[PDB]
Amino acid sequence: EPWLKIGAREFRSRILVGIEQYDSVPLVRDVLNAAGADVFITTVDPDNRRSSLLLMDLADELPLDDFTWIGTTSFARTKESALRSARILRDSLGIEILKLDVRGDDNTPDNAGTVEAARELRAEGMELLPFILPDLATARALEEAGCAALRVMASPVASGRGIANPAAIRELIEQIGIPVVVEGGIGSARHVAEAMELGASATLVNTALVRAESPLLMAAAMRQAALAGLLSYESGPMPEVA
Amino acid sequence: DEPWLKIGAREFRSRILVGIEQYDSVPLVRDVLNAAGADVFITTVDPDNRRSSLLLMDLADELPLDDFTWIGTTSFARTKESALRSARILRDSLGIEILKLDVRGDDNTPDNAGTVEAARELRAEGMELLPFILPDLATARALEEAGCAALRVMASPVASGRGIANPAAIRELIEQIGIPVVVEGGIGSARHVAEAMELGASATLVNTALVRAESPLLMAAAMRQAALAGLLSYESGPMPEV
Ligand SMILES: [Ca+2]
Ligand SMILES: [Ca+2]
Ligand SMILES: [Ca+2]
Ligand SMILES: [Ca+2]
Ligand SMILES: [Ca+2]
Ligand SMILES: [Ca+2]
Repeated sequence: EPWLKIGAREFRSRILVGIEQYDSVPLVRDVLNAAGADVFITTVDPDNRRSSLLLMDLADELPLDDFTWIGTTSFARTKESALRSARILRDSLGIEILKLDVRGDDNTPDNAGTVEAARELRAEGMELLPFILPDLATARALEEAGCAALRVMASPVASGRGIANPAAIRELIEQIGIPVVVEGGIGSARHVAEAMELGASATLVNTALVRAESPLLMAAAMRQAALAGLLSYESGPMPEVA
Repeated sequence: DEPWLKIGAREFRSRILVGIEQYDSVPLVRDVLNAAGADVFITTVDPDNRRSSLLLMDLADELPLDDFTWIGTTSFARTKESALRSARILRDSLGIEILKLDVRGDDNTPDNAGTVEAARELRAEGMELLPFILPDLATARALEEAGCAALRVMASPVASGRGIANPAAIRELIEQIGIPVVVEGGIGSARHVAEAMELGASATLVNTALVRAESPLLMAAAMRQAALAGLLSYESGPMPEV
């Protein structure tokens, strides 16, 4: 069963791979295959209009119709950067679904700037997946604005620390009706299993896969842990686990 | 599917051991051993005891017990003396030489010094031992020197579902010890199993987490998957934690 549907596009894979830093077509093919992924992410730097790999750049390598193509605003240090990136993605590439990011000084999401940016892009009809620090009011505001799903920070980007406040994430997931994706600081498979045991619908990983000694093994490990965590969650664990 | 332990001709491959010895429901044992993907049968069979003989015969036409390595246990014994006597009877009555060795204080915690004494005495008679200890390096080293096959190491209190109380201590112990380590005690859900494997554990022994889950079958299945994901993740060389 899909855990998210946007238009005709169905999200099934429980692992999302941040590929926007990749430059190698065969590596992107392999990591996405090993993760069992069904989403392809493309970014754009608004200041020079350089893009990351397009979905079509893997036409020879992947069954493109099995991949939902979405954009991301990963160079945004401000609300204005993000909108500019978002509009380039829509107009030039025809991307309607956006992995929305607005990052503060220390590469942590700016919750206020993200909400503001999200409201402006919703007015234009873009389907959104914003990234936030786990704050209940910020999350409810984004759900009310019509965001398809939220991405909530586990720990800082590239830290591999896993899930810093599981209680806060579980609470948020319990009260928000739309799917939650756990993201940021995921280091290994156990962190993925943990996220699913909190009720997360999926996990997004990036650094874990670039910095593992064997990226494709870690990707396959994470795919498997997501299933394990999901089965664990469905099994109704003994109460003192929660 | 590499064996992580071999004793004589008997190979241990499954990464989940199920501590079934207190279960008296045949359906439960069957379903849990099947769904966990277990290959070790921890047995209390007593061939002139009517009750245990009937339970075994009941189980034997629903599970292929020939696919399992059979191992005895001393977990029902409360003193060291009783554990030694259980083990000798087990060998003489059944011809089983592999032993889940448990010597506990009245607080249901392994008694390290008593376990070591019992281990040396049973090793002098050529028994093959899997003792349970609190994570202590000197104890672990004495047990390796005595020639124990594998070490079961306590993660947290029995039946507590608290997971791994001190991961650093268990990781260090695994680094220093040349025999396989099985993490055991207080395992609550699939994420704890994944965690154990990422510390370098060769396997995990679970009991209460299955018995007390709303669906024991799903949790057993989830744990099989988590053990395999955790292994692959360990073998992939995860990024270090910042
Ligand atoms: Ca790059
Ligand atoms: Ca590039
Ligand atoms: Ca929810
Ligand atoms: Ca008897
Ligand atoms: Ca039967
Ligand atoms: Ca050895």
